[PDB]
Amino acid sequence: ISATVQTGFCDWSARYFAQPVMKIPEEHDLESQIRKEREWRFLRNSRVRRQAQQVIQKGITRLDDQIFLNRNPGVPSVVKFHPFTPCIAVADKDSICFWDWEKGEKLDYFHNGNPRYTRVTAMEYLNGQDCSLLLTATDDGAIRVWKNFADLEKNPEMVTAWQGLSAGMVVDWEQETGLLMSSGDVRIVRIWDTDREMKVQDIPTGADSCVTSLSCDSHRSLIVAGLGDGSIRVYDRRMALSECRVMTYREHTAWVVKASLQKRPDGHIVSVSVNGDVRIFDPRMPESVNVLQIVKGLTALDIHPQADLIACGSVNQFTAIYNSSGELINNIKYAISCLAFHPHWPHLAVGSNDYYISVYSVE
Amino acid sequence: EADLTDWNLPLAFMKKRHCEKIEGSKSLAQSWRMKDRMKTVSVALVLCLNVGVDPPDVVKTTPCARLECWIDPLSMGPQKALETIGANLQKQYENWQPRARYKQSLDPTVDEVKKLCTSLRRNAKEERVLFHYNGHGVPRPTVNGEVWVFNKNYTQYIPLSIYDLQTWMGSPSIFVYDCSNAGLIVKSFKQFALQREQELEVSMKNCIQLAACEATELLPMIPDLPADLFTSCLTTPIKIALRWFCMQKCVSLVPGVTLDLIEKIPGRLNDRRTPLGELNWIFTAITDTIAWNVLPRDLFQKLFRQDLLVASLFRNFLLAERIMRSYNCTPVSSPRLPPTYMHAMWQAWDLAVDICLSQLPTIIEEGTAFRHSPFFAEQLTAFQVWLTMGVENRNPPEQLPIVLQVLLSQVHRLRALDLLGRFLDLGPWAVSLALSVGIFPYVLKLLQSSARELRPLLVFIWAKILAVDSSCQADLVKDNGHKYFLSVLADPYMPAEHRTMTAFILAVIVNSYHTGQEACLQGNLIAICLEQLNDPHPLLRQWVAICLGRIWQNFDSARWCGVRDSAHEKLYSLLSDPIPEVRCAAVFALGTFVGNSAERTDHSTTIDHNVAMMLAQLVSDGSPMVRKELVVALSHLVVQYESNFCTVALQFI
Amino acid sequence: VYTQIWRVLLHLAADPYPEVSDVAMKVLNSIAYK
Repeated sequence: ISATVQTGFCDWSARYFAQPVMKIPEEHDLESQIRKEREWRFLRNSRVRRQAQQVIQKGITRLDDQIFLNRNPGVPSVVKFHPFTPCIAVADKDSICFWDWEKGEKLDYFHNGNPRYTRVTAMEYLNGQDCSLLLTATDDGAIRVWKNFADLEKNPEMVTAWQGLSAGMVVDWEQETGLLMSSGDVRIVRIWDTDREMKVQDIPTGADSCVTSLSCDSHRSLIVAGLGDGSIRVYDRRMALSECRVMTYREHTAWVVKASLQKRPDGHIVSVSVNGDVRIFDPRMPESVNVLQIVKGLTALDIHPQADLIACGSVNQFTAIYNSSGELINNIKYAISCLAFHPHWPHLAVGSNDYYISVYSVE
Repeated sequence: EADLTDWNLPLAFMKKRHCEKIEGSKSLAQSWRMKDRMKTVSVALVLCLNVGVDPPDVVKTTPCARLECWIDPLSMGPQKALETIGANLQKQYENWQPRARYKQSLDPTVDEVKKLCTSLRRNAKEERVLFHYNGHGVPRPTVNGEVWVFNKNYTQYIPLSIYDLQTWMGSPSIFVYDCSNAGLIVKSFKQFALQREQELEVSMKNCIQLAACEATELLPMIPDLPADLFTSCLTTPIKIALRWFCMQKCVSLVPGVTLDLIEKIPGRLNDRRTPLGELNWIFTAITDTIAWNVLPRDLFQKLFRQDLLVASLFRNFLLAERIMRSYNCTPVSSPRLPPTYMHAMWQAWDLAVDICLSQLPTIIEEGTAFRHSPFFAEQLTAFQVWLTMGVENRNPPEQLPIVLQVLLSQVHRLRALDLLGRFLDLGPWAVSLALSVGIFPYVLKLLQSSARELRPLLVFIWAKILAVDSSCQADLVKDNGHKYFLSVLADPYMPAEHRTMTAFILAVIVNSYHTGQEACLQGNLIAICLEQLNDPHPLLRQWVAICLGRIWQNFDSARWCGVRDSAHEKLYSLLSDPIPEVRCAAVFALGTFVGNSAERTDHSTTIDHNVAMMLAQLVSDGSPMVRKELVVALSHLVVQYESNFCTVALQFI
Repeated sequence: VYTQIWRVLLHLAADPYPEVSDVAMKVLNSIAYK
């Protein structure tokens, strides 16, 4: 009988009545230090958005500057840049290295907790504007969120974690909508609402091959999803689940490395398969507008929404960073399996098969 | 700018359930409960008045002081006066303790005192007995610890040893000495107490002692004051308080207030709406307030909360200290009190007196209706002002015991109950304080009221209290207070905020308490809960479901009632609720429902399998908090079917 | 029915969240030794 455990849930609930009620909450207090620090962060954001916008207006020059060169213990699988704070999380199969590009130091080192077979495929920055979090979706399905990841007085803190689904796993965060769309080898695109902690919509993929990539559009339902067979479906979640699919154009036959969508209202699906040929699609058209072929054997690629730089990779150490029109800018000579631009600054991370991370900059 | 987009963004996974740990707050050691209730069973009035005779030790002045218990002994003749004073003294004491065996002794012998004390001790061996001694007619007590009485013929002052006097009286007793060198008795009492303690190796804290004077001091001879100055203070506080008020210099501020108007004050000591009852009510509040602010918490509950009669004596003792101080007299108590005579609240007492008997010329002569004093109103105003900037844990507000006294009437009950709730809001430390001052038995009496306006205030107050001390669920079942709240939970017009607290209150009363589950089952809780199960408030849905789960915890009778009402079916709707608090609470209730099958009829087994599959459709859930209860819920299912799950577990090996 | 409830407990035993996996493992081991 001693095995009978009782949760503290009912007791934790009762704590609601210990705290005060009648008085104004701490957030509504206009003179509170948290609101001023939150407004100070948003003040820093508006400057960083403006300063980055000024760099865009000056054009994009050739990018060859090396800010730093560090070495990781493990292979860099996925990299993301925090929009405003300079924190460059470079996760590994069995860890999450947190590096920096101003001091040039390792800030933290997690353990994901997943077995040896599994692999950290995707990563996001939740609530990037303030009090940012780090979503860490594992390939098997496990999604988990980490707080206080590069802090001085604080430690790793996993907020919540739940087996999604059940290529690996793909995610597309939607800050404003509050939803989260896991996808991968399954033939379903779930939409996990994080406010209701329930799967709202399960969009059927309608495709045998694995969903290699998945990107959506803010302020609209434009779920783009590349596939391993080559096709790139698009689904609108506003209509019925059977009717969710709108267009199904197929002009490739390989795994889609990165079917990326642009944040402009003029959306352009820049899809690059293992073949390495770019085909810029539109949501309102059935076929590609432009076509390009860059490298024969592509290994990894990156793009930037604000600046249309298609940062390619190469088996022969090359790093071709061309425009969407197809103009030559740089060919950086070093398996470069991870490149990553900033959402605002023209910084570009690079990562070869050797566990070495670079961060370039346009002067 | 691009900042309005930032401010208007949901911060996902940033709420109480995420930041704070899912852990219960540790309940503090609630010591507010009274250890025991004493009962003063009988009273001994030993009167050594010696009416018509003057003690040789003190050469009384020609006017001297004649009044004894507000009775002139020489007016009535010697023998009758002595009987009358004993009768009046009994009546006077009956104001404070009307249900006690009184036994007067009027100029007694030594045997008479022995037989009197031993008889009253026999009646209440384990209970407190009051010994009242008035030695105004006998010589002063000696240094050797002796007290004077008479002989059978009333021709010789016989000495009585304090040791022998405390031999005959038992352990629970209280001693009142009204004589000149009364300090000597208290010193010698502690000596004989220590002497008994030395003999005990090979009854001190129990014995209370009050003394009119210090051993060096002498009693006042002032014709204005009564000779029985100390006893009058203890037994008629208001009477001497007004007479003393009319003797101070502050009377110049109120011309036309003589003693004759004090004699003819209208009202009684019970009716608080009268002028005389007003003063008694005010006096009770001020004295109980001074005591609570000055004395240490332990000694306060010892004297002012244990038993009523002691509390009344010490309340009036504080007034004696003030009056007698003004005549080079220092009262003495056995539990030594720090000097309260110079406390600020005494000034408030003056103002209360001033306002109360400024109307007396118009009440007596003009016949004007006595308007009540603003005192209690202004004190509630003071308590409100403190709450405004009371967030910090500074010194507590002095007026807390006044709020208690205000709750007794109805005139200011609404305002006091409101402020008291606002006070409880400050934090759990304050609710602990309110329990130590002794608010519980008065809030419980209001549950007998039917005034529906009171219902929202009591629901609030009771939620805060029961959040701290959950043991009070026992008391609420005895007094049938759970019916008062059941009514509130079946009132659509009651706001959903107060209905949420009411569902919580019920979920606490029911918590792990078979007596309360059997009582609420008969009160038809499950049916009432289902009536509110589809409310537009996610907090209510959560607690109503937890409350539902607790009531059928190891109680099959409430489960059958749930089966008849078909609750498990109505609960499946909550399994798809957006709010994960409700989802978790829903999983809790369905688990406890399964857990108490106790090998019932086949019906139960088919229901348990239906409840399993309905829960088995909450696996793909985002919150692990909900998924945790899902395990605990399936624990209840495994325990019931341990023989069946062993078959499945052994299969896949 | 018991087959269904045991399959559920397998998912909670392999939970991403540590606290849920731990408590589920205890409850799953408390079956084995009976």
